[PDB]
Amino acid sequence: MSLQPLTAVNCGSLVQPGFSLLDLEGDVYLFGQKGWPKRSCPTGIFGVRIKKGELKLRAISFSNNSSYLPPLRCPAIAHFEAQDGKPECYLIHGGRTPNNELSSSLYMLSVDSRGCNRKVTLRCEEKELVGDVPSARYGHTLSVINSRGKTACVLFGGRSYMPPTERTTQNWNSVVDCPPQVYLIDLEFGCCTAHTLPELTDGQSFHVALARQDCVYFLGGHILSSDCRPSRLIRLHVELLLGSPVLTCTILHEGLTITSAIASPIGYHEYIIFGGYQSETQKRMECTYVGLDDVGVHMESREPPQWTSEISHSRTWFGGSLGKGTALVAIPSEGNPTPPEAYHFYQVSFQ
DNA sequence: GATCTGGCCTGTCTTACACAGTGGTAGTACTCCACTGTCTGGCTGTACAAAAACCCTGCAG
Ligand SMILES: [Ca+2]
Repeated sequence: MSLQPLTAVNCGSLVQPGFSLLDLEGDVYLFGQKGWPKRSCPTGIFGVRIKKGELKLRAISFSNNSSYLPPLRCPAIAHFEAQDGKPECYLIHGGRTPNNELSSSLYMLSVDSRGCNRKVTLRCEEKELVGDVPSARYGHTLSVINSRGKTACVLFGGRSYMPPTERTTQNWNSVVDCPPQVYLIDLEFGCCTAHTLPELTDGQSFHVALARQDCVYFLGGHILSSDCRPSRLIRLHVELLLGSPVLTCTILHEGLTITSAIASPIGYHEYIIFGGYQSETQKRMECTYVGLDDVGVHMESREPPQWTSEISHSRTWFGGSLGKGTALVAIPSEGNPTPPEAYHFYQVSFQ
């Protein structure tokens, strides 16, 4: 629980406030970049390295038989555990296009090989969605669950632009909470199913969810319709029966008022929720620790690593999970004139 | 310790971005001075005729 100011040696204008961090098979891969893929790296995905505070960003590449992806803005992420038939998978859907727009498409990502010089080759595959597909949305959450004993995907949350009939020029950029009906997805086949929940009467965004032993727990839960940040955690439990995937839900009395959190898994289930915003302008300073058992969530705090007055006074911030007690956060920087490297970086560590 | 190779640096070539706006100066194409004498067409006192659109009336249905 201590921070360290970094400096990106170069390439300090390709990161945008919304983006994703995926640690898979060693190195960390950043997804989502300001502007369309520059011809430096038509991949649109960067390898990251942290050497003596220096932030180094390398170019990556996919296969020939791989699909090429638009750099989604703030998609949903799922770390599908390494198993048959294809270990290990990263399921993404569906973010916002840098050409400002949504894609209800769903991508599956894996690693291919190495090096031959420690270089990393990747592979992307779209999936047609037999559904009952959820329309395009963003800020939602996708998760993986393993129920008796097969693997399925749970999709819930997020908002979207106006319904297409109500798409109004002067209400175009506005966005309303997508209706609260969860979606169950088999990775194969891409048969998507919709399901209703009589207790989840409202959509929500940016609520970091967690999955464990085919049981899902939603923390956070900021909502537009009521301007509320209901701390109350939401648990649900699914049993994958053929062909009725039975589903149940339940309210928890207490969770936490977190919005767009950064989740670092340190142990197999020792998680720390790092930061976000506790109120509409009041960012969350403190850290929080959650132990995740079949008993459930178990809550505690840690010491908040002292934020230098720069970040502690900065209006907004964000970051991602470098993983394993380590995470990255960024600060919108000022200047006269702008450097224009307007983002400082704090590498934060647990223990 | 020899070898190799992706990734990085230098140098390269290409597409953008401020330079308007303000005053003094000059050539130059377009317009009233005075002097003129003349003509048309509005003005004016009533009386005379000609159109116009209705309102009554009368015959007709
Ligand atoms: Ca210009």
